[PDB]
Amino acid sequence: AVETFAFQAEIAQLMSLIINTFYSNKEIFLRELISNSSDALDKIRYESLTDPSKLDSGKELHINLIPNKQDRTLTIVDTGIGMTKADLINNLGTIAKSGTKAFMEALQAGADISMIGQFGVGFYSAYLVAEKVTVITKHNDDEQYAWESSAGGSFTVRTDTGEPMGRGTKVILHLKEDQTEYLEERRIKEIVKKHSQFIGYPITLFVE
Repeated sequence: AVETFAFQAEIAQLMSLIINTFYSNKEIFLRELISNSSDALDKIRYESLTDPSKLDSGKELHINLIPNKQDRTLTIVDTGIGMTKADLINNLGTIAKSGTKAFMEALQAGADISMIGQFGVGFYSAYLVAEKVTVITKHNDDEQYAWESSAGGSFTVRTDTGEPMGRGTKVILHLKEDQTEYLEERRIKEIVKKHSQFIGYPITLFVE
């Protein structure tokens, strides 16, 4: 059973701007997704300080980076708080309508696409390098779900019957043909060292 939904007009506008604007500094997508993982890990840690049973679904707090050259995918995994079905449908837990309005006004005044995170819509920078994005998630108060979109004005939501994850979020990037540099070990290492040096959780880069 697969459900199909339309994006709000303002969010479809944000996605078109990211895909069509000429902008060479594409590497910032990785910094934005790692920042979202760190924020989700802080939320489950705070809840555990007053209720230890919040960690019954897994005690380890970390971030894993998994490249696969055969499938042409880059996966970002975390053991954070996760998202409910309602959170996924409501723009992946963001205030995306007001965020998009502020971002567009800043660009007209002199700002650039690298400043996207200051407007709380950093997730959508994934479309600088990916043709399709799949999001697998599990929250302590709901079941495991899968969100998916290739842009074009719509997204899908279904119950996930695949491998259970315990608690957290998994972002799967199906890369564009001319963006395979983001699967090379030396390139990933360089980006993590430059932009993510003050993240307070272990970041493990897997080998092929």
